[PDB]
Amino acid sequence: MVLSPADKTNVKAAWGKVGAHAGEYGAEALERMFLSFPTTKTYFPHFDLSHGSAQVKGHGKKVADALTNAVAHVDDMPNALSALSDLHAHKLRVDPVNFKLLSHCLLVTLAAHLPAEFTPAVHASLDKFLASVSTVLTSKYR
Amino acid sequence: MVLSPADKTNVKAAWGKVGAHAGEYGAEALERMFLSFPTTKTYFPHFDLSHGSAQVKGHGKKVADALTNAVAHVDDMPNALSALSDLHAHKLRVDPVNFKLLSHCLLVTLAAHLPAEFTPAVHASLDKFLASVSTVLTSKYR
Amino acid sequence: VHLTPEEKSAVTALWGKVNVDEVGGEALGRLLVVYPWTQRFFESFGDLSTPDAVMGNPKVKAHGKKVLGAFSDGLAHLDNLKGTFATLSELHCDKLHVDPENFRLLGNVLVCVLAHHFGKEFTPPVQAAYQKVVAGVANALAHKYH
Amino acid sequence: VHLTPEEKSAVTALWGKVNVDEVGGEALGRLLVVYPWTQRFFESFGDLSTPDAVMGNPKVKAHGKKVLGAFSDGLAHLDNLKGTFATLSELHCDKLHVDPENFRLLGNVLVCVLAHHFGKEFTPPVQAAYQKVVAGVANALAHKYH
Ligand code: HEM
Ligand code: HEM
Ligand code: HEM
Ligand code: HEM
Repeated sequence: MVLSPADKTNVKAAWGKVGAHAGEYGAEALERMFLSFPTTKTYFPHFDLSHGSAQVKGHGKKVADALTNAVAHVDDMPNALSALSDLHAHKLRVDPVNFKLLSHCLLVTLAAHLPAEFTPAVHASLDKFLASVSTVLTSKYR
Repeated sequence: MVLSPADKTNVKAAWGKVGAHAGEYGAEALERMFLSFPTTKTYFPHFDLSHGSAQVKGHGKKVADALTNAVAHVDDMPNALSALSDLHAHKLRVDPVNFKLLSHCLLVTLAAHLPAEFTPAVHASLDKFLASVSTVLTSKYR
Repeated sequence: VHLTPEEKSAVTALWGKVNVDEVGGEALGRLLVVYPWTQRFFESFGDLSTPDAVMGNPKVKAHGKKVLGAFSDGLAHLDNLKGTFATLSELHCDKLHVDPENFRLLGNVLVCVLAHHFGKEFTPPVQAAYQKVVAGVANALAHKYH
Repeated sequence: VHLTPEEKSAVTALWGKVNVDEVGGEALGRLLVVYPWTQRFFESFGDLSTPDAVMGNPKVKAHGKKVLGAFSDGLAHLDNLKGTFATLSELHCDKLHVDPENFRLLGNVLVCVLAHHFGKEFTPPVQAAYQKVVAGVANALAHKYH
């Protein structure tokens, strides 16, 4: 797939609004995933997954920054997430199915926090954006 | 999803051996698919899906031929399959999930007919190749 | 579905605040906008040319009320969904030819809509409860496919 | 699972000809080769660097035999897969931390291997019966996840 210019405009607008809450939204998305899709917990046996744990808060922040980086370099994601792409492919080795679950929980979080901005068109653009990030992150798996 | 030179070599070699039987294997893959994953039948309400149906055999040949064309243009798949991407995206509108099911059935078909050639390395290359074809076919969905 | 008493009450409690017709129209419109391939069943509905046209189409809105009203009635039978949706499952398979993946898409779009509608009240545990319900309904609807 | 008498006999008939040791080894080896991320559970197994390395690895062949032998056991209890696998379900979740999606990939690779091994005898109807079995097994193993 590919993002149209209109998609990039919607993402930039919505993400811009997240602004300084990116890390807090990042943490909430993870908590929503662990609760809704418990099988994702299999990748975090080394974490205190208790609500508000610093590990989750910290991880939520690293996830948010990476999304910020991709929004910023929306026209050259492969290059922007290169490092993350290697990490997931060669070390973490998270089954590709899990990316769709996190993407869903990130969309739900954004929805819950952006009443004005979460229109059908933006919703569509964000979904596509999350799918693209997911594709870039799993692109070096095999 | 990048096809290395060895992947390309593997695919051309295996498809090479399919040769004349491509259409027969295409029909067999469809049959396997309809029996194993009945939900896929929802896209062919207009077909006689019985064993030996000429419609399935006819459709099987069209699929197999498209695959042959993909192998031939393995370096330029998007352009080679352009009309097929348009078709699936804008008219047929087959849910992307289904592509994985046909791909699996094609692999099972190849396995059952190419004992010698279906090594673990070739199996991996073919799986990557069918995932690339699927990606191309769904690239214009949204 | 296996929902603890707590989960059941959380589902029931939010649902009581839902304008079924409204959310129905919204959820169905958003499905057709976010996953355009789903428009394949709706060519008789008219103009689905843009998000605005989809969201504003009276046919989409009508079909949404119909779909969500059925969903809504199902909420009363959390313990017997397969039973409750058996006839509809057969209908969707035999006459309508609807790939059950569409039920899963709609369930995810429905959760996003509730999230958008309820904001902060749609907590992680309330989401989890709704996820089990939407998966349960999708499963119940796909049950009679053959 | 729900198997017709003909599906049950097809499953049973083919399985009597399977050398579990040999097929188990092949199935697990092909899993690690085709979906290399699955190697993350087998860091202590040695060299999994090449297909040849993976396929002749004795720890792979050994483990493969264990897995299919346990799989063979559920074939005997097709009517109670969850009950048969409950203990191993809890083990894989709680101690092993294996994402259940891996059970699904193994199921698919196993089908490929039976087709490779049996050729023409692995007909469309036989495959279909096996696809229901492997899905049942994967489901039985993910059952106690929490
Ligand atoms: C939108 C998709 C994702 C993004 C942007 C993302 C990003 C990141 C980042 C930035 C890191 C930290 C890198 C470092 O510290 O060097 C990381 C690590 C990690 N991610 Fe991913 N990730 C995503 C999806 C997933 C999914 C779906 C899972 C599993 C369900 C996952 C599991 C992990 C784990 C286990 C770690 C290491 C945790 C630790 O030990 O700190 N990731 N990811
Ligand atoms: C590797 C994947 C696939 C390839 C290469 C492929 C290729 C093709 C080709 C060559 C045609 C004929 C176009 C024409 O009529 O000119 C076609 C049509 C069609 N395909 Fe796909 N296809 C693939 C996957 C699928 C899947 C997974 C489904 C649904 C389960 C599907 C459903 C259909 C349908 C319903 C038609 C129209 C059939 C008719 O009415 O004659 N396709 N495809
Ligand atoms: C919660 C999930 C769903 C429920 C409860 C549901 C329920 C219903 C009901 C109650 C009807 C009317 C049946 C009748 O005419 O007696 C119906 C019809 C129909 N539904 Fe479903 N539905 C669901 C999901 C879907 C989805 C996702 C699609 C397609 C993307 C779909 C496509 C249709 C179509 C095309 C009809 C026929 C409409 C007509 O003839 O006017 N449904 N559904
Ligand atoms: C058909 C599905 C499967 C069955 C029936 C099965 C069964 C078993 C059994 C019987 C054991 C031995 C427990 C013991 O004696 O300690 C085991 C261990 C194990 N399994 Fe599973 N297994 C299945 C699938 C998988 C998959 C797909 C993976 C990951 C790719 C996996 C990863 C493991 C690991 C890492 C161990 C521990 C090996 C060790 O002791 O180091 N299993 N499994």
